[PDB]
Amino acid sequence: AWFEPFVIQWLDENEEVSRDFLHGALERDKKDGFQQTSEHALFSCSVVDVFSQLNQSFEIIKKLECPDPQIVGHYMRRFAKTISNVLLQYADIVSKDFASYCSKEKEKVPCILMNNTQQLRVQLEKMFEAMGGKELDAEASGTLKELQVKLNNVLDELSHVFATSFQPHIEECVRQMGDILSQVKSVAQDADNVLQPIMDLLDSNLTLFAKICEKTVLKRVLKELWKLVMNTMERTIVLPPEFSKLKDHPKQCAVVELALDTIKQYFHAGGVGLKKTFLEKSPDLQSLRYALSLY
Repeated sequence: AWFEPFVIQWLDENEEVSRDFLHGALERDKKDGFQQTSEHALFSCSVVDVFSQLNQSFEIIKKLECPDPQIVGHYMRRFAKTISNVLLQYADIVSKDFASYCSKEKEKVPCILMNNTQQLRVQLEKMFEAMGGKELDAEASGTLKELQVKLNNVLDELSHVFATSFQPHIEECVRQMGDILSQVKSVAQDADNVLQPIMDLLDSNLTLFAKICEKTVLKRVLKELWKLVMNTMERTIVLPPEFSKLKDHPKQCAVVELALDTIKQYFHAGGVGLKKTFLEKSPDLQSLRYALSLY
């Protein structure tokens, strides 16, 4: 009845309380160096704190047993906003410092972050069921479904930026490749020799992201890196200098043709990583093969 407007105040504070707790969860965790929880809990503590709190909140709102589902609906409608903003602010804090964490001097972090942003998406949808899922209020859920979409975008953005972190490096190696390659005038060893420059990436790195990323994280990052590798090759060896800011200006194509299969294997990672159906149908690959054909 008129209990409703009292409670809605609690809800207004809860947002504020929650919103303050997140800062201290993150801040506690940032200082600690964003350790993944275990070897299998691939997310760090900041993400345990924020949800146990948000779930406490909900627990108590439920314990606030209430008959009128037009009152209940309204509580959830207000709560939803809380979740959206906390997560959205977890989203944003993380995205900020992200580029700054991307030194392969302390390289675990970026992954644990992207990891956490996904662990967000997880526990959310998991909270989406605590509140009634389908039966849940219309306005409430609507703004929750909108939250997922926005988290997704964030994940997509960190993966892009994370991969991008590697771009100057890859550009140098792909150089060292075009050089070595040139020197050729066996085909299956020329491949190995040419690829030595970029092999560190393909091997240790993808191996690392293998171990530490989450399925959804590894995908998005790999997809990214594959694009970097593919394009940098295209521009650095294949395209005429009139068509590349990377060219500071044969039979060798074969080499790059088996190279590609090799690389492709490193991005497939025994099916841990990216799939062949995908790689076989990647425009950046398809575009590489074009360039290779024309030249």
